[PDB]
Amino acid sequence: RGPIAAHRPHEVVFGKVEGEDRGANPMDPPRRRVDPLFWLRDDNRADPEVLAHLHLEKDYYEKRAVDIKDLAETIYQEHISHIEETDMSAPYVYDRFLYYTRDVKGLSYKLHCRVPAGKTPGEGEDEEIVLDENKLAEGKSFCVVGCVAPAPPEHALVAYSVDYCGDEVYSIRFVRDVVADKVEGTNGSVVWGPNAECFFYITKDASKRDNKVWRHIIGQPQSEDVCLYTDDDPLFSVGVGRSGDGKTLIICSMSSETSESHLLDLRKGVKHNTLEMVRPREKGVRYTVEMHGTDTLIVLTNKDKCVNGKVVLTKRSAPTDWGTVLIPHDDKVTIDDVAVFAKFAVLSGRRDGLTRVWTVRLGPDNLFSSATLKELHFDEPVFTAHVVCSQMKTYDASLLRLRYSSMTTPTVWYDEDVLSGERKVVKARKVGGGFESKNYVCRRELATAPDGTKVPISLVYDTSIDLKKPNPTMLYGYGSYGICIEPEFNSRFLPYVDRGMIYAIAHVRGGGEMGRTWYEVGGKYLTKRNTFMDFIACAEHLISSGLTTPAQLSCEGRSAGGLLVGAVLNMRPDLFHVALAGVPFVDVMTTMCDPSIPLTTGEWEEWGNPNEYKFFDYMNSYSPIDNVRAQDYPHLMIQAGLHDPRVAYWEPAKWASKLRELKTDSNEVLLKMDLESGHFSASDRYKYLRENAIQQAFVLKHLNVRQLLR
Amino acid sequence: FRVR
Repeated sequence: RGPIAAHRPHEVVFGKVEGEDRGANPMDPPRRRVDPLFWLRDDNRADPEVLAHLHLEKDYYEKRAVDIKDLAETIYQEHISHIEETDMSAPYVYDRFLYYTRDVKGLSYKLHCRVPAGKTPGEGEDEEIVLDENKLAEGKSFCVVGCVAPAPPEHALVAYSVDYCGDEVYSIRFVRDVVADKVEGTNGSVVWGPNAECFFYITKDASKRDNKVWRHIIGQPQSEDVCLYTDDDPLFSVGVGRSGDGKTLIICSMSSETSESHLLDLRKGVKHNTLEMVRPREKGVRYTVEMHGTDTLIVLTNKDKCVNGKVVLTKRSAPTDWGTVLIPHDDKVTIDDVAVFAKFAVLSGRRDGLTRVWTVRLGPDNLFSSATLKELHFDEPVFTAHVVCSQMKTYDASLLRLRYSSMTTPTVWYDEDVLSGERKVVKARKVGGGFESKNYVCRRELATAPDGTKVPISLVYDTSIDLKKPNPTMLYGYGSYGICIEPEFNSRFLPYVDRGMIYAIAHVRGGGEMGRTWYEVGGKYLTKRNTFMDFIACAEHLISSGLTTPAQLSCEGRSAGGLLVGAVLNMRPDLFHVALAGVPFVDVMTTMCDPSIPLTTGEWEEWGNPNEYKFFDYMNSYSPIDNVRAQDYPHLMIQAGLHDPRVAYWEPAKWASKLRELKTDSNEVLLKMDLESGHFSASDRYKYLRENAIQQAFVLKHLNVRQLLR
Repeated sequence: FRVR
């Protein structure tokens, strides 16, 4: 059998609790229930009984992972041969410099390099290596850099932020210790003031919320920093950014369904700290702000029932006047955000369930011209595109940087003249291991949800599999938050498709693939069960159209997708033969009732809050841990990370012990706990790829497919 | 930036 943890009685309370904050309107008298595995939680990650139990699990795992070591190996190499070990990124102008990233063949971390404006990017005499992450990571289990921020005009000072355990709290430091300043306990973002005199950062809080924006002045003890903005509302996080012209700073608050912004003038120097309210928060209203020069505010917003968004134009001096509408609201178009430059703006968004991008110019009047809206043309019918804003460093620019991809076409970055239309390639990704696009094809089916709704499916397969009989398939899902799983290129799936499998993305509600409403009405709060039923629907479609049979079908999810997996295995475990759930959000009731767990209060406006009558029962009906029962489940691998500040390590830990406890089948439930990494990791190395390989190994093992088609 |  497998490890089963011991039951220690602990009551967990739902509703009102004196001294704690369980939301605006919690249940009274409260409700109670027993969680016999509560103990598995240690906030300090140090309990001997717990760490011991995790060893049992590590033993079990290793003991059971012996006979895929060799396939995971054949597959790591495929990965490597698909990755391009020595590489340069797509170099961009930032001031008097071209900036770019570099990888070297033996080495696990990027280099951050620089070449002067009019020279040629590449390892050489001109190239200054700004940061070497390998020298940072020297004899350390874990190493992630949040930000590499040089200081405007000069780029003499460069600051960076680093997390050494993955709980995602950062220190900020400077390259080669040119100065001695240190900033502790930040979210990672560094934003600069003028002339390297100071910069802006964001501290965490109770339960790791981003609740404060501060100024740091060079030459000073952090203890002397000035906090500019707190938001005390547990539903919110604070953000911070710089205006195009860099004369204006942008402070905001973002809950899931509500926004607020302020402005600070950087032209008045380090001792000027007074903010300028933009539009006072109004529940239900979300909006984002972008400056044009010092006066004109270009606001993207959902106000007045404009769900997919509308972009408005107003003045700094009368910032609540939003009667001027630049781009009006469209039912079939979602606008996800704007970027604003001296001579135009990019809108990023959606139409027909694919990423789209438009550009908007000034008129002869020097004011933004509705009539100049251009939708940007791409070649493939099913593709993915975003503007790369982390590479648009120049306010006066005329070249706009895009990343373009499809499940067939390896990624391209290229510049495009906003006016001319012409597209030069900057970098096209190379894929070795003998890969070629013409070996693959991607089309889109539509599944039918129980309520009639059409759920899109995106799929890719080697052009030479026999489609006149069922095939082994992997069906991947997300879909929470309004986040979309894109049909973009991803080498990671080649090991499956290279062995005659069909890789497939279910576009379930909760996602935002089909517009904002695919998320807000379709899959959230009291309509969150669609996420799971839409998924189940996609999978039945795959079976009855004859693409697959459940003995040949697998599924994969991560994070909130782990939630999707766990619910779906609770309901229709018969549909799968094998299943992957990385860092899976699965102990929903228990976590969601408790304000102290790092992301709970944000997400009272996502799933709901089970301290409330309105939400208790509903969430209960899909909470994976709470719905584990005596029945067959398929082979399952769970991957967790000890310092995961997003999904707590104990969550999958319980779910794994409970599955083994109740499950009546005898398939394997393995649980891989990297005690060195967090949420995203597995790792920040070649070890990421090693981790990923076992996952594919485990599946392919269970599917009984090992053999390439070439 | 900050999610499940």
